[PDB]
Amino acid sequence: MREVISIHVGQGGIQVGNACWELFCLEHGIQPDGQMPDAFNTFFSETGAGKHVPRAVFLDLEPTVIDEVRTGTYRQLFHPEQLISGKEDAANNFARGHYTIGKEIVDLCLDRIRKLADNCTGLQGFLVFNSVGGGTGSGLGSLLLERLSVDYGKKSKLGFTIYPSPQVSTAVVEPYNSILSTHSLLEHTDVAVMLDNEAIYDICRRNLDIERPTYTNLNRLIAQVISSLTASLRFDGALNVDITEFQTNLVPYPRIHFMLSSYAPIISAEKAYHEQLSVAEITNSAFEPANMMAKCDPRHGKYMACSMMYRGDVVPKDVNASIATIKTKRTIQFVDWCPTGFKVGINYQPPTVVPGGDLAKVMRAVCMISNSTAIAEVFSRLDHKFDLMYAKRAFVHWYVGEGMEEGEFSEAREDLAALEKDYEEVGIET
Amino acid sequence: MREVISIHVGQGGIQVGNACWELFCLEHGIQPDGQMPDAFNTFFSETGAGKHVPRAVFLDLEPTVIDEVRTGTYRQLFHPEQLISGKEDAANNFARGHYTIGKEIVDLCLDRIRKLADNCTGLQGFLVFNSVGGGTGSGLGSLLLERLSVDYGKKSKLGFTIYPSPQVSTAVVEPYNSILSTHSLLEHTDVAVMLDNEAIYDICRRNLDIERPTYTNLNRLIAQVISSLTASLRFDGALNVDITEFQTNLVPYPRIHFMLSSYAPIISAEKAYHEQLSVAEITNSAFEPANMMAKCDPRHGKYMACSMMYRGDVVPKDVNASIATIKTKRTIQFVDWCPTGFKVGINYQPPTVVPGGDLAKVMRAVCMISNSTAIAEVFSRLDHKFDLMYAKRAFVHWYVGEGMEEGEFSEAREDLAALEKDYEEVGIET
Amino acid sequence: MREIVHIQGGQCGNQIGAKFWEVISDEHGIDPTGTYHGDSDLQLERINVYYNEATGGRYVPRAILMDLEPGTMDSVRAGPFGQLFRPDNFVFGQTGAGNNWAKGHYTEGAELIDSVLDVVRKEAEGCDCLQGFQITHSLGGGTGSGMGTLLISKVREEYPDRIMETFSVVPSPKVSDTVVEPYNATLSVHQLVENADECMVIDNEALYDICFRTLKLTTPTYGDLNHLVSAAMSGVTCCLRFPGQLNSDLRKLAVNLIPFPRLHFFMIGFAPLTSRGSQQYRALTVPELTQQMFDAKNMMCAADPRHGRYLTASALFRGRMSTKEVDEQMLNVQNKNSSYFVEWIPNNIKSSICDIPPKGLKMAVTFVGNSTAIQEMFKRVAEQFTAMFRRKAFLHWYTGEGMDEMEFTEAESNMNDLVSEYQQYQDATA
Amino acid sequence: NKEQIKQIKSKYESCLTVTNLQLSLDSFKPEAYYYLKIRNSNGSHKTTPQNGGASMMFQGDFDIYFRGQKI
Ligand SMILES: Nc1nc2c(ncn2[C@@H]2O[C@H](COP(=O)(O)OP(=O)(O)OP(=O)(O)O)[C@@H](O)[C@H]2O)c(=O)[nH]1
Ligand SMILES: Nc1nc2c(ncn2[C@@H]2O[C@H](COP(=O)(O)OP(=O)(O)OP(=O)(O)O)[C@@H](O)[C@H]2O)c(=O)[nH]1
Ligand SMILES: Nc1nc2c(ncn2[C@@H]2O[C@H](COP(=O)(O)OP(=O)(O)O)[C@@H](O)[C@H]2O)c(=O)[nH]1
Ligand SMILES: [Mg+2]
Ligand SMILES: [Mg+2]
Repeated sequence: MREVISIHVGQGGIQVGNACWELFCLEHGIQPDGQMPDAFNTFFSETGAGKHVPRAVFLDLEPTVIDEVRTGTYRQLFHPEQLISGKEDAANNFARGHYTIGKEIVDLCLDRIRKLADNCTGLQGFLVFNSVGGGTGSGLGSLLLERLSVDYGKKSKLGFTIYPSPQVSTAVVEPYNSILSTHSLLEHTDVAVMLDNEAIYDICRRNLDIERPTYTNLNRLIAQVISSLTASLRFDGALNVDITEFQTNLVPYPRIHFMLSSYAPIISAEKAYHEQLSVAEITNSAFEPANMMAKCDPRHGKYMACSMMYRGDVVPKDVNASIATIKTKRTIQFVDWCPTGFKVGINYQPPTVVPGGDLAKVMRAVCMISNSTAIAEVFSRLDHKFDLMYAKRAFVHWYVGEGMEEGEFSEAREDLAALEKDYEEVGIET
Repeated sequence: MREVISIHVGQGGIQVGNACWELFCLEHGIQPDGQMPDAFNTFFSETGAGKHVPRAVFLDLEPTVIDEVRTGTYRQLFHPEQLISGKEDAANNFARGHYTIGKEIVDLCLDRIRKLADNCTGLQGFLVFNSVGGGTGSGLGSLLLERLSVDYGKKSKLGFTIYPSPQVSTAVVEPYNSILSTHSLLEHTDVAVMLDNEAIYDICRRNLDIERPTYTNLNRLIAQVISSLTASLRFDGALNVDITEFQTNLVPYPRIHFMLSSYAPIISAEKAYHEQLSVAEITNSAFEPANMMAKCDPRHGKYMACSMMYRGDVVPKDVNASIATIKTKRTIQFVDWCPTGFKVGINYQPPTVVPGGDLAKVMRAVCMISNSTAIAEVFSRLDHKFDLMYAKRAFVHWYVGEGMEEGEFSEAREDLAALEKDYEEVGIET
Repeated sequence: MREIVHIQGGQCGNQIGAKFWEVISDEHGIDPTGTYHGDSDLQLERINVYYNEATGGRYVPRAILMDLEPGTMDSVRAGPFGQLFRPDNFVFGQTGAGNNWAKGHYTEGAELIDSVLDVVRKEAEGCDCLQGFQITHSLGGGTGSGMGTLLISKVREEYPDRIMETFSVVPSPKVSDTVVEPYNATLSVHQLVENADECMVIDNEALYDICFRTLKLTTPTYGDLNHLVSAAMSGVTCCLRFPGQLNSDLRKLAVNLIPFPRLHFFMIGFAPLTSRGSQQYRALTVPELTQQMFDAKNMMCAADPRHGRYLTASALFRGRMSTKEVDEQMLNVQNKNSSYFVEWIPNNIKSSICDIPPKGLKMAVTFVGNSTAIQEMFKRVAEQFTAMFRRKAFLHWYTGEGMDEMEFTEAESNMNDLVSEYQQYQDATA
Repeated sequence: NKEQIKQIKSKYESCLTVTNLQLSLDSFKPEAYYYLKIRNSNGSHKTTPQNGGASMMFQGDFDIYFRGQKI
């Protein structure tokens, strides 16, 4: 009687949704056709006899990815008319997907959301995935969040956004729409998790020893993180954690809800079994700055609160004996007004392996969600990138001619300045 | 619950580490694959099911030797990512491996050291092996010792350095980096053992009757000495000795910790069994000046303290009856302020034989570690060699252009002069 | 009633106890499983002296085993009669002292001793009527000679009226196994005189001499020395566990053998001792026992008893024999040797008879004599100490752990004062 | 400045500030410039070069941080 609905918008969102939906189907024993040859209820729904239907909706204005989905092996799984598709792409223009073509599509998506919500009885909250540096992704994510915040109100929404890397970039105009989308979801999303690609590339290179990774390898790690986060809702555990038990433990103030994640262990089968993978060493590896899932240095800032999930055969006393060691270290310092900052969850189900993938099978794993003061650097560098081109009003004509006003750029800049001032104000000791 | 970590840096260090690691695996019954077909815990660690992993790390900037290790029969034994390798060799230049390329590698080695140390609970100390007359060996050994002395503090470190022979030499510039490395480890290492190649060549020629020895024959004898030194930690004995029980017995003063070793018996199977190998004759052979493992004459100086280990079926009364005979002899004289100078250890496990090697199987053996005043001759001759070329500033441009200052050569000379004065000051009677 | 507890420390003390408890168990017919299988009724009447009672009818010694390293107690457990010791009484550290007195008395021994004092207090508070404590330790080691002597002071501070025994092995200059023996011997003798009610010195050199000359066995081992020491230890308290003509507890010996409170250093010896081949030739008679009892070579110390005069003497005869013969022989051994007995105290020999002989022997004698000849051992120990200290050799190891040279000077002065005032009574005349 | 001082004080056991360096040599080359290189195990400072004279005065404050040997 506990449910959650995941929203996938944009090319990156759909490509990570595919990645998480192989993993969930594999973890619950459901074949790609949707047929089994009481834990499924969190992500799926029973049709009365036979197949299961995911509680997910796919959105995009550009039809190529959806058409690829509707012809692959998973054509029989998803309901045919929840893969909403458009005709014309926003083409990396934020104003297009927020004012011009997204408005005519958003009504169908909201109707689908209502039709899925009326089925659930114990709706925990929503999940949303969107790559921020694109037109349709950021614009439609903003519009959907704004509609949901007023249609439903206090229901919790979680956002797994992928911000651009510090120096590596695929587009040339992504700072503009990244800043605008951050403006939009700052006052509209309860949790936002950092996911830039460069850090995960470094993780793959160093640990998985892959020298030529593709997007699928990144999306599989993200899917594993999602599964670790939501395992506690569908498996028995000695110390459970619910989604609604987050803003009471990780969010000191309503404005501050951007945090960065990490995962451990990450290791290949060729050298995994030569070492014992004790809980102490994995919880040490999870706190290593080089294993952050976002390219930010935690040594440059304080910690505010750490929520970290275990799964497997871990015993609570071993967890406490390792939290003490971390509190001992002099290179990790917490904020003054937080004496204890750890929330611990323990689950029994070990992580599942996907055949043909990178990760091996292990009995212990740890996933941490940590809120730290050091996150302000990404905001500062994105702001610096934005200012350089906004000084000469470059690329603005592509946005003014799509219905957006001239002054809309300035207030996003002011909100980022306010956020950066707030992060500095919080981190000073009393 | 007693552990020790061995560090191997440089070509000579790795080639003697290979020699000691066949011997340990053979002595504890572990196959080259790492699988057995409670004494192992000193050198190894249990992985939970099956194989054992050595508590050793291999370092080198030049990849050939490590690549040879990773393809031999012992490819499955060592953990794949503790064989740290560089790309560019230091090329016998000390300044390179201390200032230019060693700094970028030393961080990974220190991370590996931490990851190995957190596993141990009763860490006795560190062992380090390095041939002194090379760039990467001496430079990285100096840098690692300097980092460890501050990261851990009072933990004991033992250095099995191989100084150049009096006249036989392979390089032409090895006095410079030998003097600099002696400067570095004078104030940073608790024990240093002399190991020059010429004395061991003479030992092989006279006793083993080999007229064409190679480096492997030398390294096997060194490995046997190491095994004899560390046997007392992993086998039952009537009179045990620990590593921490050395600076209280062999080191009269903090500056004086260079001592020279000897081993007995050394004999081949073709003529070993014709003689009884009594304890008296082996302990007489161990004190013979021609059987010193370093080319120094003990008849030219006083003794300060002698620590000598037995293993096999030796009885303490026979040991005492032989110490008395040595005290009787007029050709061996101890220093005035030391009435008794012998520390005796007895162990039950006989030395193990390596198949296809030189040494035969015997029931009694003796290994002595003796600190004597005569060691100053090697310092004096190395100093004389250094001065000849430093008078004209030859080969200095190869060091000044690698970041080292001009005055760094002089202070090593001053420290050697201080050490030589100290050795003369200690040896005079009251 | 009037029972005592056993406390041992260090490797030497643990090895002594490992044979002392075997001898006691064999005397009382206790199997290595703790089950009584004796023949005589008297074997169980006074078993509360050394053994406690637990459920299931088995017996457990009230011994406390302490060391700064776990190896020796992990080895004694696997030996015969090793299962009798209660696992709770095993207390050990993870570091060791390395034969350094300062480490085993100031830095490491101070923190650990609380746990062992807890179990010591548990054992003493519970027992019916306390008689006292007996201590076995070696003065040639660091952890033993430090922690044992500090524990002596701690016990004396809490039980000032009980009696305290110490069986102390002092390092002889003939058979020397440690170079730093004089320092921790001299430091320990300083504290031992202030707190121990009785002290009994034992030397390895005298044990080897006895084994080689009287028993005439070819290859002595530590097992034979331990067996002799164990027989001597058991002989002292025999009449406290068995009926006899003249019972004499430890306090009665304390009254009669210590003239002045600072003169309580005895040397002991056991009779009869015969070779295997001559055990049929000899006939056991009181004259034969008493002639071997006062023999100079039979003393457990290298000190020559005809180099001084006895202040007093004691003998503990075992077996059933006539008292008239014992008294007349004691008178005869004192009339024929009037030159070696001090003249201002007449009738200075104490005798006692116990009707229960050792298992396998019909008569036995334990000799405890307070003589002025013991000065020679302290003289040579102080001679070596002052030969080594004048150059401040090995002093930095001790001074690096909070100790200073002033405590060395005070210890030397007090030891020399003891030496002088012990011989003061040798030249005293009436 | 307070955070930099705190990081310095966390890494080092002491500081020596050297000022007013006066060089006197038995012979100067009148045409040569001289500088002082002040070094320990943790780093080195350099003075500005000055022309050779019977006494040279190097101005500057040289903070030398220690972690062990005070040479
Ligand atoms: N982690 C990850 N990021 C992706 C992936 N695909 C695209 N991105 C990121 O998405 C950003 C651009 O947005 P996209 O998702 O590609 O395109 P969009 O969101 O659909 O917006 P449009 O361009 O209007 O179609 C790029 O900067 C990429 O970094 C992916 O498969 N994995
Ligand atoms: N005993 C012994 N000494 C060796 C061995 N190999 C090299 N050496 C000594 O090492 C000295 C030179 O240093 P190397 O170890 O060969 O080279 P390195 O330490 O790696 O330094 P680089 O030249 O920079 O690579 C020579 O003078 C040799 O005497 C060996 O196998 N056994
Ligand atoms: N009788 C006897 N003496 C021993 C034995 N083992 C060691 N010793 C003596 O103890 C001395 C060393 O003491 P040590 O082991 O260092 O004591 P620790 O420092 O407390 O461990 C040596 O001189 C030996 O003569 C043994 O099994 N029996
Ligand atoms: Mg697209
Ligand atoms: Mg090399």
